[PDB]
Amino acid sequence: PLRMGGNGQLQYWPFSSSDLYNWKNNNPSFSEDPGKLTALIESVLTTHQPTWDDCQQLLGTLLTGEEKQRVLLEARKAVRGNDGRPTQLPNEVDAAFPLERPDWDYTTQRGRNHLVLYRQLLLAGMQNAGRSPTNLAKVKGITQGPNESPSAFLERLKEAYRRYTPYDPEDPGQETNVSMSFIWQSAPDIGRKLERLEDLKSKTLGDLVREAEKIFNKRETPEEREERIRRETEEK
Amino acid sequence: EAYRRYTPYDPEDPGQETNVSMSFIWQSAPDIGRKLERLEDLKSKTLGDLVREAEKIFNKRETPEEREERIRRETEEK
Amino acid sequence: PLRMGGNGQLQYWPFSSSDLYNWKNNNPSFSEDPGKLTALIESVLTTHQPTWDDCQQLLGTLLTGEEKQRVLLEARKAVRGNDGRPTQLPNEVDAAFPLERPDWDYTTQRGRNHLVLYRQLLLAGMQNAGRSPTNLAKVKGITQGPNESPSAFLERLKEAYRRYTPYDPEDPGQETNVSMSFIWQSAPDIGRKLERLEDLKSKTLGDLVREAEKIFNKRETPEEREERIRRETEEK
Amino acid sequence: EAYRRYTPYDPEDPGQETNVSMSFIWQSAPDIGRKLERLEDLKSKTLGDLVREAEKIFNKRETPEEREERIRRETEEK
Amino acid sequence: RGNDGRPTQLPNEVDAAFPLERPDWDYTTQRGRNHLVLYRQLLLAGMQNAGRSPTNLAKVKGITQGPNESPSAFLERLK
Repeated sequence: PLRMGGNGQLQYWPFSSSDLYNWKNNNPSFSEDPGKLTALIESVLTTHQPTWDDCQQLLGTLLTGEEKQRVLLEARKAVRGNDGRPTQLPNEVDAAFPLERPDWDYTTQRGRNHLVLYRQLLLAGMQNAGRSPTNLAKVKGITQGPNESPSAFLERLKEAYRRYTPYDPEDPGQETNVSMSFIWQSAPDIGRKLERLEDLKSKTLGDLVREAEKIFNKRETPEEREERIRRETEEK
Repeated sequence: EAYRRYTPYDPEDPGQETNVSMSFIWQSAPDIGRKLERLEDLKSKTLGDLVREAEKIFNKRETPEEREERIRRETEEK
Repeated sequence: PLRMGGNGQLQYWPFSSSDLYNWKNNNPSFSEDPGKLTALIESVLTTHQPTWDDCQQLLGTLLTGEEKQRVLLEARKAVRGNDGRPTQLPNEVDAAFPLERPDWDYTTQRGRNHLVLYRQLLLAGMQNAGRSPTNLAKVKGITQGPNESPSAFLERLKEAYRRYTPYDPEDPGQETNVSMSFIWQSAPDIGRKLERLEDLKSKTLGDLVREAEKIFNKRETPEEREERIRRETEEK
Repeated sequence: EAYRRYTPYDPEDPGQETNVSMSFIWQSAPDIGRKLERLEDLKSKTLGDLVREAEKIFNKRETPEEREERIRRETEEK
Repeated sequence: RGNDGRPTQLPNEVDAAFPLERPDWDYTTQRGRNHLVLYRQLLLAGMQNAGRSPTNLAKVKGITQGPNESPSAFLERLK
């Protein structure tokens, strides 16, 4: 880690192994749920200002050999030339994201800039490495749970679009597509009512969530239902 | 036809293409849908592309006669 | 450990025993899997900038008596004379990798250079000691498991090359060699398809892994298979 | 050779190519013939093309040893 | 190749270098000899390029030393 010392100069100290192992032990593996470790590492990359060696310890400790490899190749694939476009030119790729220890000196603006870029690319690598290619079945498999709010369900549905399709669920051109999955895969009472909405074509995704909440928010409390039953007085 | 009759969305609109495409993939016959889902650069496939890819699988129907012949020539007993 | 202080001067502090014991407890023994501790120590040698005494604590804590001995003799065998060749001259060996506390002063360029070299040789020692006499049968014995991903299998295969051969599986000159083992020892369905690839000679190790993943990723779910069987409707 | 010996047609004549091609497809081994028949743009295939396509199938012979190994690893009992 | 060292599909050039019908090349003349040299060179090139034998790694893995087979004989079959 690096921090600005009291004398206006960067100061280095190695990661405590307790931090590294705590981060590992309090999160799922990268493969299980890439978002967890990616968010943790994104944070640490900022607060701990790791050097290249520090990043090797992070990756080496939190990822398996196969995960780290995926991340490193993904990071190198994220390198851009001075024209802002991808580049596979060995010298450019190596200069941005070196696989072997670089001579970056954190006391120099040159060293610092490389470190900044390295960390940015590392993050990109992790973000991209966490992609279950395309698998539409995963999107169709997101079904609202019986206690799950419509907004929570929609967020899980969008997460599946992100992970398992090439479509961005936040794109304006995807709205009807996400809307149809939302209606079809909502809890059955909700989906049947959303399907019956007047001027359904006119409903935004936000509108549909609000309409589903009205039904959900009409959950008819268990206690209430039980009370009704008791006061049923209809015998057989 | 179902989009036309039972939704306000025109399935021929350019803005509906991904929507119709997703229904097409999801509701195709299971062998076809599983293969369309696995297409490389799926995001880049038009509705016309998806139909052509599905036809390749369908057109690989593996004739009933052919299948039966294979079974006969199976020679694997139990 | 040493770090550059806020005053531009190296600053020393002893290892926290919690770090040493955490490193030990979160890894296999050196004998079980030398790569684990070797990678951890390689990292620490950089981030913690250990002195000679610090290195003795590292080794003393993470390795058994027999492992440490192997490593130390391997490190001394890695010493090079000024002509870049191996040397068994006692004075040269002792000067580079002393078995007893040296008078190295980290506040001097002389002391620092010796420390750098010492750490480099220590790493070399570990890398070579983790070199279980050459045993090609161990490499041929790495076979992809029925649930094992191609990338996970390749990492195990590379680990066997490292431990049981003198060949570095990451060398460009070893690529076809590792590729052939990868094809031959992949799961049978995968190996048969990789063998049939068009322009096979042109496939990199990375290409082969991606092609194997396409087959693996076509795993044909157990549920799916069962469903197919049920819908079989072919009786006897 | 059979065309030469037992017909008046020269199998190397450009005007005989489709004729020889059809015999080649029809009289190839059954697995090969069925696949050649299914080739896309079959009309466009020369005799040389057809031979190369048949070689791809033949060259996919699925070694006896390989087949046996598969069977052994079958683990499906009856 | 044409005189500019590049490929050519010009019938007259192709025919002149590698004729499909008997040419009038006279081996007692430097002209005839040079054409013969070129013809042979092109014939070799043709064979080299027509080659391109389909790959099949299973065939290489299938070469196993026989119980009576000497190591050098086995190595030659493997090669």
